[PDB]
Amino acid sequence: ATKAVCVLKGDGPVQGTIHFEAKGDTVVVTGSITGLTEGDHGFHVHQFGDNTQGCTSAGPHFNPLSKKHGGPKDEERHVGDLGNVTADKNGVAIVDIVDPLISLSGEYSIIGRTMVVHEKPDDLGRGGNEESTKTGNAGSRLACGVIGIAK
Ligand SMILES: [Cu+2]
Ligand SMILES: [Zn+2]
Repeated sequence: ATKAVCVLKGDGPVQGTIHFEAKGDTVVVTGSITGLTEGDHGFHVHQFGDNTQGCTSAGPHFNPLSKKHGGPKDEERHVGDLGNVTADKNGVAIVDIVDPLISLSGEYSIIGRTMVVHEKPDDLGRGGNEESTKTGNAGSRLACGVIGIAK
């Protein structure tokens, strides 16, 4: 697969559409999310494409190399760690990310896994407490969707 898509839904007002495209040894992530409180919100690939219990059944951040949490620019990060998206005063975040660790094929493939947007900012592992090194202190899961093959 060279293209993928994900539709984010939740039990509140947050919704969004995320697009993925392979380019060289990277994935280009674009799209938008609406219905958010103003400011930064944690954004990650989670391990399982399982929506039987809402966002809870997606499991933890996708982590096939068994590392601690970080930001996307850090060497020590989970494969799924894509940092923060930023919402404007109208509650809209535009997504614009290029990432070298996620993939659409092979061992680090995110096809069939879950994208999640969170309640609070991701502190990129620099919060100075233990939770920072697991989830970035991003808090509850507001919306999610399974990542699918696109035309
Ligand atoms: Cu997450
Ligand atoms: Zn993480």
